[PDB]
Amino acid sequence: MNKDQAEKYQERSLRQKYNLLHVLPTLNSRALSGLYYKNFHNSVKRYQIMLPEQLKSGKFCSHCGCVYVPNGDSDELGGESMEGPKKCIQVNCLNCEKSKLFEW
Amino acid sequence: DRTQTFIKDCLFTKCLEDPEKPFNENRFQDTLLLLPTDESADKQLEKRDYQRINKNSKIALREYINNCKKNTKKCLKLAYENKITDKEDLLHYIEEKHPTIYESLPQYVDFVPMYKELWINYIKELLNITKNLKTFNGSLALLKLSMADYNGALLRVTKSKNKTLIGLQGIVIWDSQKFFIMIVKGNIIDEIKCIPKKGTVFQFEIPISDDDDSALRYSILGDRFKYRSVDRAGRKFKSRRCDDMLYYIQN
Amino acid sequence: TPSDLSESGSKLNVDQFISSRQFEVKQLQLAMHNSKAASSTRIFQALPRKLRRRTASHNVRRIPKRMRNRALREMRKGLNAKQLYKARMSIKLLRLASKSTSMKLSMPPEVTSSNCHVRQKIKTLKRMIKESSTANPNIKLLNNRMGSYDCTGVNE
Amino acid sequence: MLVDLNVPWPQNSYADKVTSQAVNNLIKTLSTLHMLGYTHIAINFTVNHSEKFPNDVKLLNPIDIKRRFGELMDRTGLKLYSRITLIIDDPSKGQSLSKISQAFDIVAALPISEKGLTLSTTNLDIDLLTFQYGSRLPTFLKHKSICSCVNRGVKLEIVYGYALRDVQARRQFVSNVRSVIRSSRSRGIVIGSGAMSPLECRNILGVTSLIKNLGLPSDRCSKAMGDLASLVLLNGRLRNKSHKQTIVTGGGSGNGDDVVNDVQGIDDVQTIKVVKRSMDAEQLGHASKRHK
Amino acid sequence: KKTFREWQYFKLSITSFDQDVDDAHAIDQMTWRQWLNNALKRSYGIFGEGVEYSFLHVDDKLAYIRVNHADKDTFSSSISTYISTDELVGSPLTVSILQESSSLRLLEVTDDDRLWLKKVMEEEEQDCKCI
Amino acid sequence: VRLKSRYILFEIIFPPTDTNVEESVSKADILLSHHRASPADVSIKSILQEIRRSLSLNLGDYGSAKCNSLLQLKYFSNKTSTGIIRCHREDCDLVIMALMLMSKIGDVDGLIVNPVKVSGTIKKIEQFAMRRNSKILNIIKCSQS
RNA sequence: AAACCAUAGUUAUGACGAUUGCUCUUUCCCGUGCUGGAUCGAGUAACCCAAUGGAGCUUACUAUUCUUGGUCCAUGGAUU
RNA sequence: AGUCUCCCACCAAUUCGUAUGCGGAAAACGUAAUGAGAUUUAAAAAUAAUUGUUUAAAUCAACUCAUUAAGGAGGAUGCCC
Ligand SMILES: [Mg+2]
Ligand SMILES: [Zn+2]
Repeated sequence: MNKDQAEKYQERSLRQKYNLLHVLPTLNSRALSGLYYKNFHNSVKRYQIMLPEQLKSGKFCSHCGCVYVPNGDSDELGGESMEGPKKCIQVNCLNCEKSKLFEW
Repeated sequence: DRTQTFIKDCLFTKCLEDPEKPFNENRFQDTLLLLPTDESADKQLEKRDYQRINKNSKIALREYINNCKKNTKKCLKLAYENKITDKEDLLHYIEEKHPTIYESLPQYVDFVPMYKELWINYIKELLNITKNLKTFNGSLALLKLSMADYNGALLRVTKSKNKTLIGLQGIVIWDSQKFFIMIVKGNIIDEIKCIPKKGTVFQFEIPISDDDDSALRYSILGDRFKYRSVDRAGRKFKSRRCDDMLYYIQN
Repeated sequence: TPSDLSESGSKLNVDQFISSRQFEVKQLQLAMHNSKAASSTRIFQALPRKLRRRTASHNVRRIPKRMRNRALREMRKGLNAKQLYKARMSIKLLRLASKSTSMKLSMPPEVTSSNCHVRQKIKTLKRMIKESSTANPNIKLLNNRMGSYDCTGVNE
Repeated sequence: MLVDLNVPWPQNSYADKVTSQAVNNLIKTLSTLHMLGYTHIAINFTVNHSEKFPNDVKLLNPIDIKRRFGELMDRTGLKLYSRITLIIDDPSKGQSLSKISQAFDIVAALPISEKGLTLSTTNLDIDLLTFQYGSRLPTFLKHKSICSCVNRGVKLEIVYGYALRDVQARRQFVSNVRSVIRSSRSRGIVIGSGAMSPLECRNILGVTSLIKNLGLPSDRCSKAMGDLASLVLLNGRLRNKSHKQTIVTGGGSGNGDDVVNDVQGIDDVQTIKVVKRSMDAEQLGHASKRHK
Repeated sequence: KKTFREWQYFKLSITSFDQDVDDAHAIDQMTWRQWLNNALKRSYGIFGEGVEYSFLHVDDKLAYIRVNHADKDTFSSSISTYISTDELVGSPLTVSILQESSSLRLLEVTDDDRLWLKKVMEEEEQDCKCI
Repeated sequence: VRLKSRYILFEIIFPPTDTNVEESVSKADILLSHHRASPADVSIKSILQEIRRSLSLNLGDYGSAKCNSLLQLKYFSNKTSTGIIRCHREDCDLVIMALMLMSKIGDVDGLIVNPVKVSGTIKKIEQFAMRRNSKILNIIKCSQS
């Protein structure tokens, strides 16, 4: 395998994985969400390339693995509620009933 | 070192019966050894998060499979009792008369157009399917396909040890290690198909319609699809026996 | 000297070992056999299979995992009746890990009895056992040093 | 199903040019084999390992299955495969099997020495191990090596067609075949006929009688000629055409278009298979329900 | 309460791949016997020559030879080995074993030579079982 | 799975074929007149060649090829005319029949080849040969009286 | 200078003949059925072989190249 | 069969004086109840022995590791009663 064609194959595979991690089932089906999340992370671990922390912070859920999304393609919302602080800022979802809170 | 050797030869001709053997079979050691024989915190956090997400997703997939398997049976029995053959009729009927049982059933009509095209475009750009077909490379394309990802792919069972598994087409939702998960449709069939890989032959066709109507005829083999590299290369392969493939030639 | 030093250990050379000592071997053979020393036949007989044995390994032994784990427990770390047996097994495991070679080879590195302070623990647990209200003259007093008493049941 | 994998080609070195009489005799013997009855025939091309191999690809295969054999097959009705036997005696440095294995289909060996035999059994990626039944055996064949090689792949080949050559050769042929059958535990045995003319060919029953007189049972002979021959053909076809047994470019819809069976359809200058669209997403999954 | 194998039939046929020579040169019944004796003597010694066999229904390159059940292997191994050289034709001849039978039930044509052979062996089979 | 060998012990006996000389009728006299001696022109490659010729002449081509794979003369001396030939366990009867069918030597006529003991080991063959040699001396000592 | 000792003992366990039993298939019978009976046949395998004795573990075996018991949120057909 | 382990002399004790889940003289030995784990791990892989494939990675099944000392008495709960 040539290195120039291997790099391109790598970016193509990463693009395809992130694209499949999006549209209908990774949003709706929490099972497939977690599955494709695990697959993408096992694929990025094998290449040993660091991931951008800016997105790594608020990337996905930790209980099921759906994209944290509040309310050209009308889709499902990931996060149903996002309160103020009320003591401290938190975010909740629909797919499961757990919530993740961060401190200012 | 002739004399002491001759003396120990005369020494062996007393104990042993053939004195010249230990030197030829190398049984007289010249030497004998005398020695007693002799930024971490976020890493932990993300590893725990990934382990938890994996452990949850496994149970979620299991429960989804169980729910689908029960709902297919229930809806099929209700349809058979309900005097209903068509799918467009049963779907609307269970919509108006069974609200909850409809949120669990899947909708293949939306499972086709998203998955098929997003996989076809990716495979077309990966294998470099161009308007012209004079820029191909067979071995390199085979290596890429062995390294390629098959999540969200359409595969057809063309040959199998069981005479009933053949001819099944479906789009996969997850790639397991022993079983193969797809979804099939009929007039009233919406079965989630779990098919064994030990002794089956699959195939996938890529449509090419630049000017003419052409398609590539590719195929995979489950028996040896378990010991392949994933997403990369550089893994020591072993010749297994190349003998348990008799069903391929038999029929 | 028939032996030599090395970077690894001390090795023995058979060649000089028997070449230097030849007249002694001749004298021994003439002292053992007087009429058959000049002859050349087979004198010594093969070993009987009944007396033949088998060869073991060159290692010491392998400790069980349970005893090793309990030794690790004890080394790293009014009284009820079970706390008596606990302390007794604790001193037994300390003595084992101290003397036993297999346990030592199964112990983790950078761990010795001095750092673990076995002696003070032994003393404290022996103080506990002597506080455990032992009734020695109720057990019995025997006659010899090796355990040998009489087990005779009259009408029972 | 009968397979004959040892049809010799009238050429040993690339310096030779084959005349028309030899290819006509080969045509006659192929027609003879088709007359009485046969299913698969793979011709052999023997060459030596010591001399330099030409640095070409489109000149390494002097068989031309498409031009003459492709012209006769539509009238005959069978398929032909190209096989090469590497006769290796000493471990010389000339070794470029990565090209010959990919250009040919089946690669066999003919060792003369013990070191060459060991290296071909362990490291050399080959398909069949043939011994010189004309000459004597190199040394005493052991059991464990042959059994581990059979479990690992490569099997032994017995050439009963050589015994029809000379008078003194039959004794050495039998002395080698009996030793091979005794040392191979009668597991990995494939039989072939090394005849250069249709005059030394026989029927399946004659082969069965000869082999059962040699010492191997008849049912095992039929089993090895039926399934062990198809499997050793499939091995050499898939290791070259496909990848290391993971992805195959051949798709068997029914029971006739198989990677070893379908030879005129599958392209060879490349590995593509241009077929019209027969699988879309709107068709019913259940084949019993799917109707056109 | 069993059956004793008297002999076994063997369907032989001289198969030479030259019609220009086959239509010209003729083959009679003594040629077959001479070829058999020569094959036995070239492949074996007296052991092969002492094989009991007869000739039944000799035709143009077609013959039926009965060989004892004890030396069926010795017969079938020498048949598939020898090739005639300079016996009666400049073109070498070889024989191909069509089929074998041990119960006299075999199918070629609608002739009656098989029928009278079966007559004789019927009045002899009942005789051998009765005696 | 295991190479099974089988050795054959054979002896050369010369019958007193002489009708002009009357003979004594007893045990040891005929034992001595039958075990007189072997001629000078006697060797191992000369007996192996003769038995190979006889085997090829009586059995045939394949019959000699199957037996000549492990056909060797291990021990033989012309002083007593006792030889030990190695062969396989499958073709042992063929080798015995060839020894029986031995007509004559190329230069020496009027001799018989007698197979005495056959077994799959050389130790028991040597033991039986020693027993036979010891038994031979008994009738000799008895008749010398 | 021997300790020499095996209900195989030092790489021997050979040559065939006969009888019973087991698997499936071919047919008959009483009462559906029976570890039912009787013919017409095939098969009785594969892995492999001791060299002083015993126990534990792992690894090879049984596809017209003998068999047996159970299990399966494996699929295929039918009834409720 | 196998480059695996151990017994085939004792030692009121520098001699594994080891009452440690059960059986066992020992075993790099069999099995039982619970919890967890997957080059992101205690440790198996894509930078002592054995095996062609050589644990798992929907659920089950299989491997590894981490705990549960023997006997008698009192109270509570569940089953026939
Ligand atoms: Mg052994
Ligand atoms: Zn969630």
